[PDB]
Amino acid sequence: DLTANLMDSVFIDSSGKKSKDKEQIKEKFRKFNEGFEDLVSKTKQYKLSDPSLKVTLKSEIISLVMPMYERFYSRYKDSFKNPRKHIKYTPDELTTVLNQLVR
Amino acid sequence: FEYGVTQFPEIVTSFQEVSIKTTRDLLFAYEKLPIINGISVVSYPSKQL
Repeated sequence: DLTANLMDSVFIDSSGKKSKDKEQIKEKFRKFNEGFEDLVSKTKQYKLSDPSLKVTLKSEIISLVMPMYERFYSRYKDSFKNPRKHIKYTPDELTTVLNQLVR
Repeated sequence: FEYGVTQFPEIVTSFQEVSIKTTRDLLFAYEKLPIINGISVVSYPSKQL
């Protein structure tokens, strides 16, 4: 769902200009962070027992998320002098979050 | 109208300090995980601002 309406949020505003609709910047990127930390939050409820399930769900959801944020992060990282105040994560640090989502 | 480069140096060494204090005021955005145990507010201290 997160990846779904993330790249759908790319799709619906794929029509016009660069995001002078900065509600689209903080729409896609803020609500992406919202649902991302919702998913990390409810990931904490469950603690796995098979190590190969840890590898499995780990690399599955990594392969689900990443290239969207690669082409999309890297597509839209050119909007402010501090995108920091609108966009939060690298793929480096988000990758690290996923890699310590799986303790 | 030119030049006297002590203009230009002090034109820098505050702009960078603006960037660092930008990275202490706006420091508390990027952490940012659940619970949320969000132990610092991203736009916090209006008094101290």
